[PDB]
Amino acid sequence: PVEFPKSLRASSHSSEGGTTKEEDIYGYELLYRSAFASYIAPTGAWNLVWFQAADGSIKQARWYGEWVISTVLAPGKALQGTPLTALLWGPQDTVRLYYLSPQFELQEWCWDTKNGADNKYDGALNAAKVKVAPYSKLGAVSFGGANLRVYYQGTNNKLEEYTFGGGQGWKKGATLPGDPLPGTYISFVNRNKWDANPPSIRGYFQTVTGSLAEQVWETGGWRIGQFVIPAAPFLTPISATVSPEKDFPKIHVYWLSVESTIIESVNWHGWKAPKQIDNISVVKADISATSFTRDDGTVDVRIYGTAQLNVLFERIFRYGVWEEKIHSISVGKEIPIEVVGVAA
Amino acid sequence: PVEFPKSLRASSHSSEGGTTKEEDIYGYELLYRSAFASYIAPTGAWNLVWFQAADGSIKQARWYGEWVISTVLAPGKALQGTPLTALLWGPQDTVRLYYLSPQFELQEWCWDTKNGADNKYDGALNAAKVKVAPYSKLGAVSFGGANLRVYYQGTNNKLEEYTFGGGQGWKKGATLPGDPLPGTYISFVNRNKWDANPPSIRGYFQTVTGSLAEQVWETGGWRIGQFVIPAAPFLTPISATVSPEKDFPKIHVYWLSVESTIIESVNWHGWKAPKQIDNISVVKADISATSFTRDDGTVDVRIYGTAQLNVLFERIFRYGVWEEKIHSISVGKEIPIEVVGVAAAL
Ligand SMILES: OC[C@H]1O[C@@H](O)[C@@H](O)[C@@H](O)[C@@H]1O
Ligand SMILES: OC[C@H]1O[C@@H](O)[C@@H](O)[C@@H](O)[C@@H]1O
Ligand SMILES: OC[C@H]1O[C@@H](O)[C@@H](O)[C@@H](O)[C@@H]1O
Ligand SMILES: OC[C@H]1O[C@H](O)[C@@H](O)[C@@H](O)[C@@H]1O
Repeated sequence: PVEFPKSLRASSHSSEGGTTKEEDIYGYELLYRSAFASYIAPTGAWNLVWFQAADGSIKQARWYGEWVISTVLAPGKALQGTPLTALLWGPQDTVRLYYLSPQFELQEWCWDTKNGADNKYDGALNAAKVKVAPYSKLGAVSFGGANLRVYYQGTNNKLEEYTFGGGQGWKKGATLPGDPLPGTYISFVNRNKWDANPPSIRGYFQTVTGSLAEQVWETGGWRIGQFVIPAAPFLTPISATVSPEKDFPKIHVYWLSVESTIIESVNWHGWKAPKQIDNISVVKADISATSFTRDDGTVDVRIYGTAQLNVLFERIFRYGVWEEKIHSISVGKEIPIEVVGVAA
Repeated sequence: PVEFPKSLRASSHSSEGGTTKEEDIYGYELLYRSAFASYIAPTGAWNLVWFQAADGSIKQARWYGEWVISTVLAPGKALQGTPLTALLWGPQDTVRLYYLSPQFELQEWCWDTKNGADNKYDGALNAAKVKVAPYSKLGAVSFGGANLRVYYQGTNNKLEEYTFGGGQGWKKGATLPGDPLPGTYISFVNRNKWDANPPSIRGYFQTVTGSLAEQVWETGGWRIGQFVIPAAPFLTPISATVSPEKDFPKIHVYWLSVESTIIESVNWHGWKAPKQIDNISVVKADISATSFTRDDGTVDVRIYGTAQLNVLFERIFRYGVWEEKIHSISVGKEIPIEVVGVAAAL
């Protein structure tokens, strides 16, 4: 078998006190510790998840009644270990996926379905040849329709913005405040609706001290916000999502605990205390959260990431509860392996 | 600060029972979880370590009284996250480093220094265009001088061999026995001297069951050996090294425990029970062991790898003891970060 810390739970079928003996899955055609991006339709009708296969291609898992896997970027196009982040607007007929080339330049993939078209193509951002820190992660928001903002870590470790819209093409945007940890995970959200202008932007990142911090764009420029987590694991995955609840933006910020369990902080008329959503240890690797507002007014959340041993999980918050059923989305060949909990 | 499990020690200066509050170093120009290859000279005089920088270049740390860092392969030559493995013979003037291209093909870097030469150049393996499983690790041995063997994981997850020597050029070699875990770490050693022929080859890997297993080559062919570890962490780093102690090959096999401490098992007139070499948790990432035999017949070991938070460590076994001082080798810009031991999620 493989050994796992006895005090930690490897799956939803682990013993209550930790792992004793169980079977878990290794999906070996998923890049180990793959990046993830995601977007659920604002109606909840379908879901998009993007990930990196073992061969370095970028693939898509689309849920529409069932999950269907496809390839969106051929092998050779993306850095092995690229970050990923996605945009969806129109309300839901225009998709952009951002990633890094093997030369650490911002790249863009475009998928347009307006009027029943199906165009998939390289975006104009590639022309700017924006070289980023090689360990940079990526975030992005959209507003007013096709006004786009891409966030990354520049070569001096500051967070940086690139902008698109208003007929200007891609241009360098703001340099953001704060002192970001080199290689920090980053996640940016727009608290206002996709077609509204101005946006209300928040970004989440880890600082050089290990704390988690918040970027705010609200009225007159970028500032550091009130969200402060004094201590978090080194290079902890971070992903945030926002959707309105009772006509007010509900931000969910997720990161990993020292046990690699998922911690959630909610902003909705103030920040609520961080809370562990479940006690199952995921692989310490990128996660991706998305959300929508049901027609009954409640906010659903989905989180994607890597579960033991190497599988794409889906965690579901629906009707006010995290479902005990944690799904797994197969992306290729798999082997089952026995796992035993071992003490120090 | 950053949070670290309170029950684990992050460094030599951690409290006796785990981490309380301390400062540790983030070397952010070392690729996080870099691969490592290494070779100490058979005389013990100097050391070579290879690693991947954050920008994807392959760099070299050379010790000869002091550590000196140089760049051997520019960005673009190697896959981001490439495995690495090295050969040294001549007895000690001919170096090879194996890595993967960004298209998952075997590549070879050569460094020849015989007769005072100083030549770095691409090897002929590149032209063979050998596609491997994208998560393949790499091992290699040399014998009879320049008879070379490169070990990798093929697309069907079997371990595979490529051969060089006898004027034949690079050719496909054996398919090895056993059922390897996809992406397993691998480490191959030659128990016989660099100029001897035949070799006595051992390889260490993780199987589909999670156990650790051993490849054996002797005259007659390949077989699965008697070294068996029934359970190990999933995708545990593995590195082995061999050198003669009192004229008999002493194999040291290293892997990580669930606490990410280094476990050692020695073969020398039989296998000895696995034993933790120290209780400091390294980053769960590639390690690299090397060894040499002193004039008195005793065997020194060096282990390289990633220590918290992201630093290149050197652990030293010298004159029969692991030295308490665990060294760090700076490879670029660094920031110190406070680390606090935490017992629960919140
Ligand atoms: O129509 C294609 C264009 O769409 C815009 O929204 C941006 O994504 C451009 O970079 C892209 O070239
Ligand atoms: O002389 C150069 C040659 O050296 C041999 O040992 C091998 O490494 C070859 O691949 C290389 O081309
Ligand atoms: O002769 C075969 C045996 O040789 C010894 O050196 C060890 O490596 C054993 O594990 C192996 O099975
Ligand atoms: O207006 C800025 C303010 O907006 C929201 O309330 C949250 O994102 C806060 O953390 C932030 O300080």
